[PDB]
Parts: sequence; C-alpha cells; structure tokens
Amino acid sequence: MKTIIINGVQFNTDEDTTILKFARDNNIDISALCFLNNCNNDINKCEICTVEVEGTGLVTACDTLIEDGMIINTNSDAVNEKIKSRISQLLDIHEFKCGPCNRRENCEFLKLVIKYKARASKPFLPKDKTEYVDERSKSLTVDRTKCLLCGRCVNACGKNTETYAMKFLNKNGKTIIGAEDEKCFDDTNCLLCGQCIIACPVAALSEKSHMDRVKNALNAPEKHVIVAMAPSVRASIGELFNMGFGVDVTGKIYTALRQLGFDKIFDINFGADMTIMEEATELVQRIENNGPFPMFTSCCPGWVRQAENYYPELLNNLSSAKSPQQIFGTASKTYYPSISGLDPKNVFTVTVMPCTSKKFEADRPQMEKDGLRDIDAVITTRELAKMIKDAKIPFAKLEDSEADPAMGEYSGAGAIFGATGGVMEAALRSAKDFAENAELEDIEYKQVRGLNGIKEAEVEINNNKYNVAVINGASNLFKFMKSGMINEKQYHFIEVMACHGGCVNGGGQPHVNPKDLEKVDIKKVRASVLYNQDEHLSKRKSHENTALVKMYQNYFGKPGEGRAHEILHFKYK
Ligand code: SF4
Ligand code: SF4
Ligand code: SF4
Ligand code: SF4
Ligand code: FES
Ligand SMILES: [Cl-]
Ligand SMILES: [Mg+2]
Ligand SMILES: [Mg+2]
Repeated sequence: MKTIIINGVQFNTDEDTTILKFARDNNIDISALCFLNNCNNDINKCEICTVEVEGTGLVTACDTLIEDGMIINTNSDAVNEKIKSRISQLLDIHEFKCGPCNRRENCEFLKLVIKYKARASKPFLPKDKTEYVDERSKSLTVDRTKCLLCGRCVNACGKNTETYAMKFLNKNGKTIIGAEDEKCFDDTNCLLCGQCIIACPVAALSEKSHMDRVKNALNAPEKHVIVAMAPSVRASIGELFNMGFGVDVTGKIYTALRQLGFDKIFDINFGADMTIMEEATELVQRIENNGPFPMFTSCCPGWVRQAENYYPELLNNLSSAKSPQQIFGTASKTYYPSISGLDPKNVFTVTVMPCTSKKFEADRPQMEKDGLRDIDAVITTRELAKMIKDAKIPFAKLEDSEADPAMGEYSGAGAIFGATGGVMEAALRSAKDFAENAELEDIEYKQVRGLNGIKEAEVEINNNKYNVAVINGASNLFKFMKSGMINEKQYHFIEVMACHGGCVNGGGQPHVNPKDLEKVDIKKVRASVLYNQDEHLSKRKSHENTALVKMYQNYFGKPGEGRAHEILHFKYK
C-alpha cells in the first residue's frame, strides 16, 4: 500500500495514478490548463498544476505518479507564486480583450486569470492582428493573439483522428500551432472536423463564420431564407443558455428561428429521412447485384475527407446518396419552389450544424445545379446561440412552436442520426422493409449503439445474413483498416463518423468545461435526447414520413432511379 500526505491529510491507497487525479478524486483542488484527454503538453509544460513534494521541490501534479511516502502541499505561497507567474507570462502573449471575444462567457483562461489575480508584465496589443489570424479555411479559423501554446489541440487531433494535421511549427524562430507547412488546413490531410476547437480553452481556434452570409440574406428584400437544423442541435444548444445538459429544446429553437426573421422553418431530419430513402434503396440494389461491398456511409464530411486523403480507393464504395444537408439543399432549390411559387434563384438555404466540416461540404464547387447552390450557408450550434443572444431573444422562456411541415416532418429514424450508429440503425429499418416487402415491428438495433470505438453486428435481411460495422471516430477508422479488421469477414454496410460519439460530439458544438466533463457523459446525454424522440414518435421509419412520401410521389418519383438518382446523388472522383 501507499501512504500519501496531502495538505496535512493522510491517505492510504493502492492506486497507481497521478497526484492530480488522486487529489481530484479526493476533493482537493489542483488547477490545470494543458492537461486534457489524459495527456499534457510534454514539451514546454504549462506548470499550472504545480504542487510541492517534500524532498523533491515543485512538481507538475498532472504527470507525476503518487509514491508511498510523498508529502504534498498544493496551496503554499511558493506554489501559488509559481502558478501566478506562469499565468502572467501567458498574459504577456495574449490579447486580453474579453469584451468582443467569442469565448467571453466560458473561457478557461479567464477563469484562471481571475482565480490567481494574475496580470501581464507588458500587455500584448497586436497592431498587425492580420499577422496572427488565419481565415483561409472554409471550416476553421486561427487567432494566435489568444493562443497559449498549451498543445491541447495538437493532442486532441492526434487522439481523435491520428492525422496530426494540427502541429507545432517553427515560424521565423517563434513557436506557433497550425497546419503542415503553415498551409491552409483545407489543403492538407486535415478532416476539418474541429475537434481541435473543442479542445481549445480560449478563442484561439474557431469555426469559419457564416454569420454575415446569413444576416445579409435575411436583410435582402428579395431573398427567401430557409433554415433547417441538424439532429444534434436540439439536444445541445440549451447548454449555452444555462439550461443544463440533455435538455430537448426543439420547440424553443423553432420559435427563436422565427424571431430571428427566417422565412421558412424546416428541419435537416427531413433530409435524414431522404438520405435513408436513397441509401437504403441503394443497399438493397447492391445486395441484389452482389455488390459492390462494403458500402460506406457518405454523410460525414470529415470521413469523406479522410477517404479522399488516405483511402481514395474506397471513394467508389461510398453511398451515392447526398448527405442530409446536401440532399435537403438540393430539394430546397427544386421541389420547394415547385410547391411554393418561389423563384429558385431567390431561395437562400441555411443549415444549423454541430459541425465545422459541413461548411466545407456546402462550399464544394459541384454541390450546385443550374447555378444554384444546394446550401448557401452553414452556421454551427455556437453561431446560432450567438445570433440568438445578439438579438436579445429570451431563449429559455420561449414558447414551443412547430416546423413548417412540407420539409420539416421527420421520423424517429431520422431523429437518431446525430448519435454514432444512428445512420446504421435508421438505414436498416428501411432496407429490411424494402428488401422483404414488409412492415416489420422489431426495429431497434441496440447492438450498433453506444460508445465502443468499433461496433459490428450480423443482420438477417430477406433470409440471408449480412455483416455491418459502425466506426465511431476517425482514429477508429484508421484502426479498423490498418489492423486488418476489415479483412476478417466480408462487410456489406459500414457507417463511419469522424467525431467519437457521432455528431452530438461535433466540432461546432458548445464547449464544455473539463470539470463539467468529469460529472457529465456529454456524448451519452446529448444522444439520449435523440433516442427519446425516436421512442415517442409515431413514425419511426424514414419511408413512413408523410411529407416525404408526398414529395417523392409528386416530384421525385421512385428513390434511387430516374430524377431521384440524377440530382439527389453525388460521387467523389
Ligand atoms: S480568450 Fe478568454 S481571456 Fe482571452 S480575450 Fe478571449 S475571453 Fe478573454
Ligand atoms: S479539424 Fe480535425 S483533423 Fe483538422 S487539425 Fe483539427 S482535429 Fe485535426
Ligand atoms: S490553439 Fe488553443 S488548444 Fe491549441 S495551443 Fe493554442 S490555446 Fe492551446
Ligand atoms: S461526425 Fe458529424 S460533426 Fe463530426 S465531422 Fe462528421 S458530420 Fe461533422
Ligand atoms: S496542467 Fe500539468 S503541466 Fe500543464
Ligand atoms: Cl410548409
Ligand atoms: Mg505528458
Ligand atoms: Mg428577410
């Protein structure tokens, strides 16, 4: 056993763990900054977690294991002096102007500055702020006037994606973070998934803003602005209005969007049902033609970029169905004018996404037809929250309203898209009915749900057995391929999400304090909202969506054929 003294208190423990973890488990406060995801910044450690160990001196609690005999002090003057000094030195390289800053209300660094009453020795007031900012990407932006060089984004990129597309760089003799060779992220192997943003404790990493695109369209007299939110938004955005975690705020969102001036309130879950119509039809076709196998989902643009950059030989195996965002957008410029009288050129289609990579997808040159973009702007969950707050809309006290039904109705299958395994489960519900020409009652595929990184199942479709896999996070895609797991059997249908947990954990989602992440499983609680909707919806299959059925009957025809196949599909070359 080990006997540990912390701040005069004796502990007897068998645990093999760090001082930081042991202290935290025993209600002893130790600050941290560069420690996250069970890693710290191994070179140029932040030292905010400093403690004193008798007989050794000052040590970093976050990467020092407890040893029998240690006597530790976490709150001596020497300790607080050192921590304050490191915060002061960070302020010397930080444009400390919180007023207009997009992390003003939830900044980890600000909290530490306040906790230790630190001040800069010489305030940093960049003039060529141009020099510190990189806005070239369609999805990410960097503001180095805020960057603490804490490495959390580099560590998060490595762990979440294994691309190491975010790097430390030596730029004219100063250390920065950025992409390979200081290129635009979009021109590197980066997936544009934004996990580096989620990991950042300050406003040094952000999404590429579309808020001006949106406001300009809202204010243009002749534009008719459609808005449609992703599955995950309704499970998440309430966090930023102090409503807590796991709160379903669907109806409040619809009201807020009307109060912001949007002209039509639809829902990307309608697009999710459309993607299932096309993709489940495609799966049945591929079964009847014995391939090609495996078919991969094509709805996650982080995964599409991963395939493009590392597995281009798989691009032809991706489903040709457009993603819910792009398939909805295509219909918003074709079907929707046909049922409304709008001039298609005057329709401006906005989505709200938990995702930064969706901005790149929407701006792909060929995601348009007859000069009309499928999707004209994409705002993240965070961006919508800012728009609501800037307009002084009292979100938490809004009454519930409904979407406009024509492209707004959704089934429970579409509702679960935002969780890892949701697309797989939704697609199987329709594919099995399609293949067996039946209306089956057992529709729940629990085996593909949850947070395991690589999940598989055998499913029986029309009296034959098929193998499916759900790949949960970009790093797990690499593991699945490089390990040869793909070779252990013939897989027929594989879901891939780049963000572990699915889109509920996407790079456009609300930041969560690392100490809130110790008390809340964010991936599970956000997903729970979506499964709950599925459980209480009357229609739980995409092909039972009444508004969608009318759309195919009256405009697109049979899925996966004819008109449907000509404009609702996309292949990467
Ligand atoms: S990143 Fe945090 S400390 Fe820095 S200016 Fe923004 S809110 Fe203030
Ligand atoms: S967007 Fe994703 S892949 Fe690109 S640097 Fe950030 S974490 Fe890495
Ligand atoms: S961008 Fe953010 S996470 Fe990355 S080193 Fe700078 S402060 Fe840390
Ligand atoms: S998992 Fe969802 S949020 Fe993450 S990159 Fe893919 S589409 Fe975007
Ligand atoms: S938090 Fe321990 S060195 Fe940064
Ligand atoms: Cl309508
Ligand atoms: Mg370390
Ligand atoms: Mg307007």
